[PDB]
Parts: sequence; structure tokens; C-alpha cells
Amino acid sequence: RILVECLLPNGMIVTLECLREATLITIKHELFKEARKYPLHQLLQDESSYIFVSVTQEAEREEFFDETRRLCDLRLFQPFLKVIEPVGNREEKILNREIGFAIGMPVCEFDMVKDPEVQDFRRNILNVCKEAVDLRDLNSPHSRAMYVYPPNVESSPELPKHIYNKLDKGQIIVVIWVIVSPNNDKQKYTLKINHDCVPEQVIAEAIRKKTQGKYILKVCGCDEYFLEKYPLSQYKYIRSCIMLGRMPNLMLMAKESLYSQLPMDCFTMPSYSRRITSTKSLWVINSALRIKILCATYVNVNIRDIDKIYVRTGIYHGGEPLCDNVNTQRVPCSNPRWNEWLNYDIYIPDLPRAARLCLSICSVKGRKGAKEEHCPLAWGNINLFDYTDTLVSGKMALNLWPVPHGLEDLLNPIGVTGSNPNKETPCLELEFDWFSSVVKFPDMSVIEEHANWSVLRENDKEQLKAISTRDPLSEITEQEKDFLWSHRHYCVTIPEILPKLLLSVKWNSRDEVAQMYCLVKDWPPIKPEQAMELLDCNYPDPMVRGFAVRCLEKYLTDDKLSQYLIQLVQVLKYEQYLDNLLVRFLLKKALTNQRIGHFFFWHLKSEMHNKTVSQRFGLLLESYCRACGMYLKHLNRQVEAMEKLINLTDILKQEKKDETQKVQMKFLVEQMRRPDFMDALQGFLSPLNPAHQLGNLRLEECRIMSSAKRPLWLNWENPDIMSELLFQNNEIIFKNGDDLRQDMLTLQIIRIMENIWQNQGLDLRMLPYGCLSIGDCVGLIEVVRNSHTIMQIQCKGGNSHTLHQWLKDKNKGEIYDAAIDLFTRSCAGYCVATFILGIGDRHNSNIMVKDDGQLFHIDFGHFLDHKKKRVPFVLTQDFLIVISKGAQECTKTREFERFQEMCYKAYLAIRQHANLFINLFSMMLGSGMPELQSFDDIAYIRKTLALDKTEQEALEYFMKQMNDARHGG
Amino acid sequence: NNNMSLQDAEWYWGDISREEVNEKLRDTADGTFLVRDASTKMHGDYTLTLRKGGNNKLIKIFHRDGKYGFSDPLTFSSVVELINHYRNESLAQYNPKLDVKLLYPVSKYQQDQVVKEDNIEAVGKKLHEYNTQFQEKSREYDRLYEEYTRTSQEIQMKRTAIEAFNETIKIFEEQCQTQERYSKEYIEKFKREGNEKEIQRIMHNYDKLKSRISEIIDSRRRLEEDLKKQAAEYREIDKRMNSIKPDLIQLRKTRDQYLMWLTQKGVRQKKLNEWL
Ligand SMILES: Cc1cc([C@@H](C)Nc2ccc(Cl)nc2C(=O)O)c2nc(N3Cc4ccncc4C3)n(C)c(=O)c2c1
Repeated sequence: RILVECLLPNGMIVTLECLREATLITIKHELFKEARKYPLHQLLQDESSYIFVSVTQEAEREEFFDETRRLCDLRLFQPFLKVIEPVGNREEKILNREIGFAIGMPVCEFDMVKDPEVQDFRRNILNVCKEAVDLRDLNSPHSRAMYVYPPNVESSPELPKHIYNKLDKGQIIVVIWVIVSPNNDKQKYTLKINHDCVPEQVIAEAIRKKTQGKYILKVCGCDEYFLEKYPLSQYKYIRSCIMLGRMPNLMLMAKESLYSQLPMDCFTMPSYSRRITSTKSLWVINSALRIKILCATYVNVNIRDIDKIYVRTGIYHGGEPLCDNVNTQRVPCSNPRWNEWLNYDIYIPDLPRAARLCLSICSVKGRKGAKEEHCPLAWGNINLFDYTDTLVSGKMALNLWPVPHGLEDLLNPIGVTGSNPNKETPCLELEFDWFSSVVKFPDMSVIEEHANWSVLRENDKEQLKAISTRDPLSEITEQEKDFLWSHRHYCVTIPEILPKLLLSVKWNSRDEVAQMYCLVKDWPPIKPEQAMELLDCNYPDPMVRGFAVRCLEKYLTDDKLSQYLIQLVQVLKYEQYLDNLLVRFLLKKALTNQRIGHFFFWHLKSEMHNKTVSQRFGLLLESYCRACGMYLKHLNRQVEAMEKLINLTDILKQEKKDETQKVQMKFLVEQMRRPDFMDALQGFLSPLNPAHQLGNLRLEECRIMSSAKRPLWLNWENPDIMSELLFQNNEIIFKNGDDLRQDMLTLQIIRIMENIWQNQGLDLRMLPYGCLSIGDCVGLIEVVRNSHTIMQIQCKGGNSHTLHQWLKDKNKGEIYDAAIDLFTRSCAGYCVATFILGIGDRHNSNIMVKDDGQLFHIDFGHFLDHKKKRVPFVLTQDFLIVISKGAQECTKTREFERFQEMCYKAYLAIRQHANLFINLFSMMLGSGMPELQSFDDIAYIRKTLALDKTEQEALEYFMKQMNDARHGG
Repeated sequence: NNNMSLQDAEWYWGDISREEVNEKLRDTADGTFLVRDASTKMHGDYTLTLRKGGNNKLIKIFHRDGKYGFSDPLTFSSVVELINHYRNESLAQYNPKLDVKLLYPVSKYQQDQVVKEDNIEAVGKKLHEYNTQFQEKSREYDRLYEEYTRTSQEIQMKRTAIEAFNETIKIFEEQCQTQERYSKEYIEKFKREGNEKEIQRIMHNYDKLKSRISEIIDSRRRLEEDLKKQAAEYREIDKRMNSIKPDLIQLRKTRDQYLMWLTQKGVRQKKLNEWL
């Protein structure tokens, strides 16, 4: 159904017509019969030995070695083909088109980059990729199954004694299914076993009751496996059936049926792998630092609104200046040329290894009195040493970046370094002083010589202890920096004081930095929760950041790495060179564990629209997708299904924007009925949980919601053979138009709060559902079954007693008391959690309640007070009537006094872990979220947790804020 | 007489937050200072904040038994005396690495007078003037920032399409250079012996190629003209945002200084959320 012009290899052109679902073999076969009716058809050869070549919509000249693709999958620019003979590696041209489809950009664009740091990274990162493929391939085929199906366990084998008491005498009852007959005879075997036996001792009893191992255990309904030896109660599945009163269902498979669905995969080195005097130390120069500003190419300023412009510079070591800033002279807006040496109060040998130049072009309006009005136009940052330890010399050109929305400072020391890859932007010319040689930064044997050149009981061990346990954003005076630095040899006794002793160093003094290096080299390791603080933007030094990465690689478990993977991907934007120890650590982990590799993929992929990071993250996606094995085909199917839904919902947003739910809901059933939409959106793994495999779509139930941005309710079958024990429908919201990064962070914090409360002796049950961000304001939301908003229950039930009558109607008699104690232990968690995070505008459209009484909050949006940078709670009298069991005096019962004791206990246990929550927000400052831009925006958490008060003055601050949110409306 | 009360000093600010002092020492000469209450909110602590070397230094004032000062030999009668001892002697007498004097005190009555007419009948109207003009600017700014990112994304689509034409045109022209030298001097001239092959097979073919080659060069040229026009409106929307951005910092400062000198100080008025 389209004319395709075909350029034969004898200078002749043809107009061939084909149907749009035709493979390349079909069109190629059809071409050399229509071509024998043309003049020089005896020069040609047989159809083989030829292939096609064309241009794609990403401006790529593409050779189609894969003859089974079809005419509509090609993404051509113009409808034409061309016959040539095949030059190139055939198995390698096929992998490059799969990799380029997953990450969203052609792999050929990386070859056309001339930066030698970029080309060093590409071939030097292939060394990590090879050492992992040898590691997940060592003891086979077991080691290959552990990679694909890794154990989802807890970090700790010991049960909280309040969880242990839900097991009678340390016994668990399990139901072990066995499919025996060829006609699916489902046998069940109920057992009772110690909570700490291993899965080879569980199987050993299921065989005696039915009358190396030959069998594995699987979770019925979701293809999770128990392969590695652990106590049974440490797997998160068995651990979550002990604290919910449910029964675990396990099915007894055979090893040969799992080992045989593992497709083998091999790693081969790419094409670019095969490809490819007198020096002065930094510490022998004797001169101040100076830089020359030549001119700016163009700036977009009006002549009748702005008087002058100038260039503002500064030297920085991670957010702090190393000297006072220096301006140029103010010139007229139409002649930006300065030709001016600027002089800095930094001496050349006193520059630290992570110094940067930060500059902006600024305008002066003034024009009214004396208080001049200054405003930045464009910013840019430069490293003063490059990735080979060389000080930068000679002329330089730099394209600048637009000011971030919501910023008014004059410099931007937290932005990225490098030129704007767009080139029709303001370009500023620079000039660095030349010292008749190549100048290198010293090496650490010369630095240890200098430390030993510039180089007893006490009773104030109690001042070092008080400083050690203080907030990561607490004030430090000048007297305490002098005190910390002079007692620096006894601080190795309080190993967790290292973050505070590093902010006492003078970094513009090479004598003090040399002594600090010798002191980090012998430092005792610290907990991975405390080493993650050393990886944000206040600690740029590379000797400090390698100490932090070494503490993670010894003490961070896969369980906690999954917990903290969002933050470990944002601090990649802070590293100053492409090749570094944090990127080698994270890539090693994602190539030995697909649960980690799955989410590592989607967190980098969702930020490829960002031009400040796209080349960094693109080179790293290229390296993962080249060694991930057979999992690149699963990812390719998830990218095709997501791109179908983005294209579909774009139609509903700007072509059906005004229509009604009848004409739109019929367009949707049209579009989804097409047989190509039906193959993309059916039979793929879920991105929210890659253990949940989606099946046949259920089109009758899919619908267009009436929420803000009109998301998609979608519904799949669970194709598992024992799906009936677990759920049977995967229901997912697709949303296109909302930023889902504040919700991922909110839902991650709540899952950390709950774990602190569970390990204290409290049972406040949270519901942190699934949420994933896949691109620029597009994402996926897990749906909870058997749940209603408070607003549905109030309308269906029609008053203030509606919710309590609904909740008794659903469960009668002996189980009315368990429905009341679960509504109460749930409402106390979301009451404390939403106060600490600053989450407001809670109403009956964004609070939901299950059938069994449990409660949860949804659709958070803005978390800190981003609006004001009181509205008493309106459902207060409705939840009081539930908490007091429908009594008459709600606020005076013994049941309401236990509601308050649980909130007080939960508030004071989060306040004991305030440093963990300060750091998780600090690691997100360059993320790009508008609520979280400076260290001034994290100050909200220090107010609600009352960190400057004492423990009794804080609790009275909580009681006084809750009383102000009482009955209200 | 230079030892007045600490509550009437110009450089004393009471209880203001740490992040509200960072908005007053931002890009000021080395030697600017003020004093406030310590963050603990226990009275008699008095942290001093000094600007020096591009940074904000933070120095504690101790209170042994009616004395004041920096170190343990507290030898001053009061804070106002201590501040005056160092407005004439450099701070190198305390720390040699801190060679600077207290030069430029951040006064409270220099900028608080930026507002005038402490009536409530006046400033309510002057607050109404600014709160209307301020938020009318933000309705004109954040509209432009919306048109700015949309014009940026359409510039980038066009530039990729121009690269798609350049690679497409590059293979036709190499396809007509094999039409002749590969075939049209050694098969056409050799066998020209009264054939009907010439005018149809070779000529008619090669003349529908050139009709197709130039039709591609006419769509590239039509797109290249909408990119020049599209890159000119993108610089006019970036000039206008550069002249609105300065006007809109001045309004917020002249507008917020009203809310915190008459409506919250001159009268405890819950009408401020009702004025607006
Ligand atoms: C039954 C009930 C009572 C209250 C408050 C009004 N009463 C107390 C709470 C704890 C204690 Cl220990 N005592 C009291 C007391 O009044 O004595 C609630 N408060 C919230 N809030 C409050 C708040 C403040 C600031 N930002 C966000 C938020 C969300 N929610 C989301 C609730 O479901 C809720 C439920």
C-alpha cells in the first residue's frame, strides 16, 4: 500500500508497490523479477549477495542485515530502498540496531565524537563488562540461574520478637503444590516446619509426605524462586506471610525445567575495542592564577532595557569559594569585548585537585537610585584539571547554558561542567596562562613526602562526641573548626566524625590537604548509610569519594542497594569525569543481578531527554545494553509497548481534547483492536515488577479515567498455571502529563519509615504501592485491589457516621475488632508521615480504605511546602467515630488515648533517625525537581523534626501542631 | 555612651533564621556583619556572622557569669562593647588567619525605611498595587517560558530532518554517477546500432531520476527557510524574558517589604490574607 523507489546496482530506478506488512525477503524477491523488464538486467546477479540500505527518521544511513523485519517497522525517513553488496560484520550490525532502539539514539553518533575522554571511556569500560560475564558464568548452570532469578531476601536473619510471636513455637505452615498428571492434577501438601530451615529441608519433607536436589521451590503465581541457601523466614515472601496472617503457597518444580528455559548468551568485543616530554609538577610554579576573557559571540539583550553587561567569575571547590569573586568591566550591550586579564588571590601550587571555574554573563539595569539590579543571562563551568591530571592551557571556547527556572543567584556552582552541545548559543572566549611546559598535579608519593614535612591525653572527649552525632546540615562555628582540626589525630576513635572533620580543612592550602590525605588513607570503614553522605556535592575530592565507594562494596547488600538505587544514580551527575569508581561499582552490580539491572536501566533511560546528562548516561546505557545478555530482548519489548501507549495518549490530548467520553472511549477501542497494537501490548514483562509477566489484555475492562490528565486503566491476565492462588489480573495506570518523581521519592521514604517502626516494636502498616518514571512526565502506577476512596464510600452510603457504618457492614462479629485495630494502626502512620514530609491538602479523594479496614494515601504531588515558597483536617470527626468504635464521646475514650500514644512513639523514633532522611534529600539536589533545588529547601525537615530543640520540647511542638489541625472543617 | 542597649543597636537582629541571614550577606564586601540569637533559642548566646573571602563566617559569643567574648578569658562587659572593640582593631587579635575588621554593619533601619507611610489606610493600598502588578508579571513570564521550551523542541526536530535530506541527496547523486560510468559508456555506445533501447531504456529512465533528484532538493530548501524563521522568533522570546526577569525581582522585594513592616508589625491583622 505504498510505492517504494528501488535503486538497483546498475544505475536503474524502479517503482515497486508492496503491502506495508511485508518483510524484506518478500520485497527483495519481488524486486528481481520486476527488474528483468529493464534495460541492463544482465549485469545484475542472484538476489543473494545483496542487501538494502536507506535513511531513518534519526538521520541514519542504515544497512538492513536482518531480512525478516518488515516495511512498517523500519522507521524510514522517505519511502525508498537501495541495493548494495554487504560490507560489514553481520552479527554486529544486528546488535547495534537493537541497542540503539533500547536507549533511543543511534550508536553511530558516539563514533563521531572527537573528545578523547569520550573515546577512552568507551573502550576502557569494556573491562568491567568482561569480568562480570566471566563471573555469572563460572559455576554453571547454577550461577546463570542465580543471575536471572536472584534471591529476594532480607538483610538480617533475625526476626523481630513482635513478629516471632505470630508463629506458634517458631513453626510455619506451608502448602506445597505438585502438578503430577499430564492432565494437570494439582495436589497439595500442608506442612509445619521451623521458621529457620533451608529450602533443601523443606523439599525433603514434601517428598516423605508424598511417599543435587532435583527440585526447586517456586512462588505460586509470579515465578520467583528459592535457589540459594537461606533460612526460610528471610525470603521476603515467607517473611511477609508471617506478619499478615496469610498462608504461603509454594510449588515444587524440577531443576531441568528451569535450567532449560535459560537461553544461552555470549559477549563479544565490539569494533571500537580493537581500534586504538618535559613535565613540570604543579608544586614548582611560582605565580598567582589569572584568566583572560576575550569576548562573547552573542547575547539576547534589548538595548532600551539593559544598560551594561559583564562577566562574573569565581574559583570553587564543590559549592564553596576558594577566594573572592572577580568581575570584568561593564561594556555596552552591543559590543561585548573585554580582552582583560583577571587576577585571583589563589596561588597556583595551592589549587586542589577538584577546583573549577564558574562563570556567568550578567546584566546591570540599575537606572533608579543606587541599588543596582543584577541578573544572570547564561552560566558555565569548567574543570581546571582534566581527566589525566593536567592543568588547562591556551585558548578555549565555551557555549553556555540557560539559567534554570527559579534561580536568581549570579553563579551556578552546582550545574554540570562542559560546553552546551547546542551551538547556536552564547559562546564566550577564554585564555589560560601558559608556563612553557605541561603541568601535572603531583602524585601521592610526593604528597606523602610533603605531609611528613609540614608536620597526649585530654578530657574533652565529650565535645567530640556531641559534634559527631549532629545533623548533616547543622551549623559549625569557627571555634569548632579550629577545635576539630587540632584534635584530628584522636578523631580516628570516633570514626563517624569524618564528614565534620572534612569541612574543617582549608582546601585552598596545600599543607593541610596533604595531611588530610595521609589521614583518610588509614581511616576505619563506616556504615554504608554514613558513607552515602560523602557522595553528594559537598565532597568533590576524589580521594574522599573513593573511600566512600570502598565502604559500599564491603558492607552494602543487594537488598539495601535496591532500596537506595534512585539516590546512587543522581550522584553520578556530580562526578567530574566520565570514568570513576562509583560508575564501575554500579555497572558491576547490574550485570550480576537482573533485578538490579532492570531498575538501573529505567532510571538512566528516563533522563535521556535531559541535555546536561544525556551523553554521560547514553554512553553508560550503551555499555550495559551490550553485555546484559538475553535480557535485551525483554527490554526491547517493554520499550515498544511503552512507545505505543505514549503515541496513543498523545492523540487523546491534542486531537480529541474537546470531545466526550463516548466518542473518545470508542476511538480507544478502535485503536486497541488493531492487530499490531495487540501484539505490542500483550505478552511482556511488567516494568513495575519484572517478576509479574503480563498476558492477554482484557479490552472490555480497559478504560479512560476521569482524573486530571486522563490516564489509562489497563488490565492483563496473569498467564501463570497457578494464577488462581495469587492475583489473576494485573491492573496498571498509565499516566502521561504528570511528573512522577516526587511520588517515587515519597513512596520510598514511607517504606523506610515503616521499617524503622517494625524494628522498634510497633506495627503501623503502610501501603507503599509501585510507581515508576519511564520518561519526561510519563509513568506507571500500581493499582490496589479491593479499595475505595473515602468519597466513593460517602456517596454510595448516603453525614459523618457513613464510614463507620460501612466498615461494620463488611465484617460482622468476631472480626469487627480486628477491622478497628487495623484502621487505627494505619491512620497513625500516615498521620506522622505526612506531617514530617510537609504533605498537605488531604481530603476524601486522595485517601483510600480497603475492605479489611486498612488505610493509605495516594497521589501526593508536592511534598515539602513548595506552594508557600493551615486548612484544618476535614476528615477528623469522621475518623474519630471509627477509632472510638462509634462511641459518643470520641475525643475522650480510652481508644483515642491509645491513638495518641502511637503517634508520639512513632514521631520520636523517626526523630532518632533524622540523619538518614537529611542525606536522602541532599543526594537529590541536582535531580531537577522544582521543590528541591537548594540546601534551603531541605531546612523544612529540620523544623518539623524539631532538631534544634530537645526531646521534650519537640514532642510539645508535635502535640501543639496536631491540636491546631483538630476538628476544623 | 557608645555602650547603648543591645536591643537598640542597628546591627542586632534578634531571632532570624540561618537561611534568612544568607540573603543579606550575599555578594557583599569582605567586612560585612550582623549579630543574632543562637539557633538553640536559649537567651544570651549571640552568634556573630562575618563576610570574609566569599564565605559567611560564623563566630560564637560566650557568656560566663556576666562577661562576654570569644575565648574562655571573657573580658568584656557587654556585647555592644565587644562589637566596638573590633570595629577599630582587626579580628587578627583573635585568630591571625582571620585578618579583617568589622567594617560594614548590616543596618536594620537603613532598608526597613524603604517602605513609607506606616498608616494602615495607606500601605494596604500600596500592598494592593504591588500584589496585583507582581502576579500579573508572573502570568506574563511563565507563559513565555512555556512558549520557549516548545519553540526549542521544534527547532531540534527540524535540524534532524535537515540531516535526513543531506544523507538522502548524497546517495542519489552517487547513484546517477554509477548510471553512466558503470554502464553508459561501455554498454550504451558499444551497442548503439539502430536500437529502440536508447530513448526508452537509458534516456527515459535517467530522466525520471533527475526529476526525482531535484524534487528532494526542493523540499530541503523549503524546510531550511522555516528554520531560519523559526530560529529568529526563538531569539525574540529570549530577549523578552531577559527584560521581564529583572523587573520581577524588584517587585517581589518592594512587595514583601510591605507585608513585614505594616500588616504584621504596625497591626496584628488577619486581613493580609483578605487584602489579597
Ligand atoms: C483522627 C485524626 C486526628 C488527626 C489530628 C487532627 N489530631 C491528632 C493527631 C495525633 C495526635 Cl497524637 N493527636 C491529635 C490530637 O488532635 O490530639 C489527624 N491529623 C492528620 N494530619 C494533621 C497534619 C498537620 C500538618 N500537616 C499534615 C497533617 C495531617 N491526618 C492526616 C489524620 O488523619 C488525622 C486523624
